[PDB]
Amino acid sequence: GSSGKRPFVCRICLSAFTTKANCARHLKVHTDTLS
Ligand SMILES: [Zn+2]
Repeated sequence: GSSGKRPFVCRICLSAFTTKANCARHLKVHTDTLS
């Protein structure tokens, strides 16, 4: 596979995302602005 699976929980918080790509864009919140 590659992605598209549930154990993609955020490294900083604990938000789980379907794809790594979602987690990547999410990451910015933990310094830029929380959203
Ligand atoms: Zn997070």
